[PDB]
Amino acid sequence: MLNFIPKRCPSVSLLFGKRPVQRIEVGQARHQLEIPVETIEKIYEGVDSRLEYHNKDYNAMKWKDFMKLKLDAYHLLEASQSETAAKSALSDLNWFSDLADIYSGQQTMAEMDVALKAQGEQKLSYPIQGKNI
Amino acid sequence: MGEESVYKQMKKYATDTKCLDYLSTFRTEVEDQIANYKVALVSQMRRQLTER
Amino acid sequence: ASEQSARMSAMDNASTNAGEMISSLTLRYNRARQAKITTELVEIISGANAL
Amino acid sequence: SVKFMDQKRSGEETVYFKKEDEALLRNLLANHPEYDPKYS
Amino acid sequence: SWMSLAPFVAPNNAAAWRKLRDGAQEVQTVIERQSTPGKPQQIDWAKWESQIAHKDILNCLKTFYTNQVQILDRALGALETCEGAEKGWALFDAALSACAKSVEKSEELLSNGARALWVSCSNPPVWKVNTNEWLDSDQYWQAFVEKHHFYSQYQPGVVDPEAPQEVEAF
Amino acid sequence: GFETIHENSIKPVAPLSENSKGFVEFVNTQLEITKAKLRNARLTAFAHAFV
Amino acid sequence: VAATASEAAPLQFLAPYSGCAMGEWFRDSGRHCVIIYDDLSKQATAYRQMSLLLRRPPGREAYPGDVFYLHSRLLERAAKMGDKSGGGSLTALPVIETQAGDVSAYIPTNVISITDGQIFLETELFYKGIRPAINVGLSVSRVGSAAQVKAMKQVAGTMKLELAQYREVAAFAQFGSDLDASTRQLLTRGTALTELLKQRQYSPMKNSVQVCVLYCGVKGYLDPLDPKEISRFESLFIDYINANHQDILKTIETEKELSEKTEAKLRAAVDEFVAMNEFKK
Amino acid sequence: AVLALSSDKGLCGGVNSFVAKQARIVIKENEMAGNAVQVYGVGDKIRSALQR
Amino acid sequence: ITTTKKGSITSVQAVYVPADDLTDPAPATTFAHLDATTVLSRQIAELGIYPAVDPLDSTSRMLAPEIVGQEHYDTARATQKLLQDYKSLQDIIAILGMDELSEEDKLVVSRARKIQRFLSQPFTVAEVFTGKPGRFVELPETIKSAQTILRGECDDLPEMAFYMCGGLEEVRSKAVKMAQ
Repeated sequence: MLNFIPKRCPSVSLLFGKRPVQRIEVGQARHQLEIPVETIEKIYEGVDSRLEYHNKDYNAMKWKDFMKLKLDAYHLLEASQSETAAKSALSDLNWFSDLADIYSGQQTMAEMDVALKAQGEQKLSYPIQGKNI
Repeated sequence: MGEESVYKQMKKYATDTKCLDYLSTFRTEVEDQIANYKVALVSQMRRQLTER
Repeated sequence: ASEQSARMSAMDNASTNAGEMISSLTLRYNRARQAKITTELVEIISGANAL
Repeated sequence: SVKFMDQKRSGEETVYFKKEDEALLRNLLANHPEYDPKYS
Repeated sequence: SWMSLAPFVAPNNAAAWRKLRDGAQEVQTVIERQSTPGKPQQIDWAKWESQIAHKDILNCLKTFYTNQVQILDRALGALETCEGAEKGWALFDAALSACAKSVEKSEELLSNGARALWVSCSNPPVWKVNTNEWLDSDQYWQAFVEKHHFYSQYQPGVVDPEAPQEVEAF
Repeated sequence: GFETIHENSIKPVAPLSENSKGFVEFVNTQLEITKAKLRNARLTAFAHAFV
Repeated sequence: VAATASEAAPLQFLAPYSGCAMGEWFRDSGRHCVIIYDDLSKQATAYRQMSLLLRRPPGREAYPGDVFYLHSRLLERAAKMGDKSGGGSLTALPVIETQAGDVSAYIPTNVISITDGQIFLETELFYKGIRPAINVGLSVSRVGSAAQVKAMKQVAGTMKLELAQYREVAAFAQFGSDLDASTRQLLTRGTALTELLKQRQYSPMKNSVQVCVLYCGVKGYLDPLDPKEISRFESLFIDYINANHQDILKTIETEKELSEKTEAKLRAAVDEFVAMNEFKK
Repeated sequence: AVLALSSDKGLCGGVNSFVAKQARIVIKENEMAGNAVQVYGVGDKIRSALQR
Repeated sequence: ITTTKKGSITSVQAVYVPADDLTDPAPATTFAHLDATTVLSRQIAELGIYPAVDPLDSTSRMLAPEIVGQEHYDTARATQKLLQDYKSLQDIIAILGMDELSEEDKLVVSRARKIQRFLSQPFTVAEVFTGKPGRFVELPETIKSAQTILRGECDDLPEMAFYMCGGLEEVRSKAVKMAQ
């Protein structure tokens, strides 16, 4: 991709932010994709307005942000190309132990908040030979 | 080809936000599954006593 | 040529094994025939003597 | 030997005549267009 | 819904998860069982007082029964309306925190991918774009051209002068 | 033929990671503080049936 | 109703009739019932014993001639009554042990000639890995689809056709010959279904779950998958549809059919499951 | 490149067996040193023998 | 003969089979009363295998995974499948030969012959007419050996190296000594 962000002025991009969504066709099959206008507006914080190209209708981003975007694209692409890719982008998960511990803890705390109530044990009546019989 | 690969890999990971509201449901559920666990334990004790 | 020679040899061996199996099955057939005859005849006799 | 030979024969015939029926279904409508309902 | 959290497990975090899962399975195997028949036991002493001749220990046994069932129903209706659990709910909230942070950065990744797709689909055709404008936009391949065509004068005018074919030919 | 709860059927927690220790310990401690107490409230009954 | 070996011959003779008497209460009182006579040949053995000790003359293999009137009396009491007689039923599932697979014998032949179906069981299939070892070629059911749900008809027709083709072709295929793809697909689907119909003992399944599993097997979600993996593909899939898709099962249980909505929902659920999980192919 | 000649009918004894044996020997001998091997064949028997 | 709440009788009955006919009424009736079975055969004894147990006609009620483990259950069922697949080729091997078979079938036949010869044990009481000493064999060693033979970790060895050896270390030592 190029570092050419269209100006959101209506003289260039009519009806940019009139609705809260943008849409695009992707690839040779032209799959549809809808993007929030806020996700798109995030770009115009990195956009640099000194630079204007192609009839002065496209600005350029700062190289840091543009290359971050490129690297994210490249990572997704190479993950698609590789076979040992993670099934999720939700990095190393390490909060299943705490869940197990609190589950066992609540289970035990219920099991032993029961038998405080279910063992009042006022008195008992044991039949004993010679006396109760 | 690049657009298609990125698109499909994002489709692959579109599901990765429901982990939170699955979790969120953990605290809401287990604090009801326990109040509907103590009851069943009581009734277990009753049943065992009666059968004995 | 080697294929055809091996084919002839295999047909020879198969015919020999088939002859052996035919001999064995003939023995078994005669045994089963005698068994059937004896069983049917004992059935008939026991039904004739059970009156 | 009996079920063996019978099933082998059945499978071989099935495959052979499946191929032959595929070929005939390919080459039918050309040589017999009066039957093709595409042209009727 | 939290039962559909399986595929986000990893083999380093597998046995723990399985433990948790089997725990919950145990709980449900209790609960459904001890609420399916309801109350079919409900023994009736009218039968046994008649069918039995002693009627001296049966009475005390029945007394024990009716004395325990009272306290059972008492505890039941009492629980059927803290701090001991917050010390673990804090662990849960920390996990919630870190899970939200992971979801946040993964959403940032996918948002950047969507932004890249939007930029690519909104770009002009690169053969329509002016070459010098492209090179002014791009700061990396600027350095690639200076390296081979400003710092040298005899490098070939190929797209990739650093490639293995070029290196080995040299 | 009486049915009394066997307290030892309760099982304590197995620690997994260090971050849980501040919960697990409070559990297991309180569990002991309930197990022995309950034991007492059992055996006192067992004695006060027999005087 | 236990009429064991120590129990005398007349008790072994009368136990199945006692069971039919106990079932006629359900059959006549508007209720339903099912009765399983286990080791129904011991009844004929006991009747032979009684008649031979009562000096009645035998027939062939020492049995009397009244064996047909012995089993017809017993099995004709199974019936489906009308709406005026309550609407009850008494189903029968007799069991027979053959020797060396000889079903040309006298007792198997008699009982086969007076029944509305057959469920043959073989040791070759029992040791090959097919458990239950039901040979679906010889096994039949004259009632058939009338005793079968529409949702299960839709899948079982295709399954029977595919298994017929596989049984036809596999014997020739096993010689290592090279076949086209339309036949390789037949072999693959037949192997998939044969590995699907295996089951653990005392591990039955609901009808909706059977429908879902056979849908996964028939629409081609097991052809590329490895055979040995199916034994867990089943189990996991079951747990999945018992966890997150109870509504599909309730809908199939109630409507007893597969509308296009349930079709699409089941396809989506299978796709989600295959996405969430990974197997050797 | 290993060209293995074989037949298409069966009952040919074990000539195609010996052919495939020699071919396996050659392939396992030449693949150790690192020679990339390709396989041409004549007949279905060699294919059925060396497919797996 | 039955275990009760007082004690227990384990029972081991030897049942003759006249004229090698298992369809006789006496053994047919006796089959219904047994909890475990072991059917010996003359065709396997003529091969010199002892005990001449037919593992397909043999059966039991204590083979389910709820009694023995799942590794034991799976090994037993895999061995039974292998031996049945080998039995299914006896006719075509007798008529045509092993050369007609494919390679999977040849591997099956090899492993089936190997596990047949491995399921043979010299007893101690046979030392008077066999000479070779007795070999007690534990269950996990048998299970490991069967698993390895089914996997393919013993295809390199010969066929006569499994005859009357007990475990696998003896089989490998005999293969070593036969290499000379």
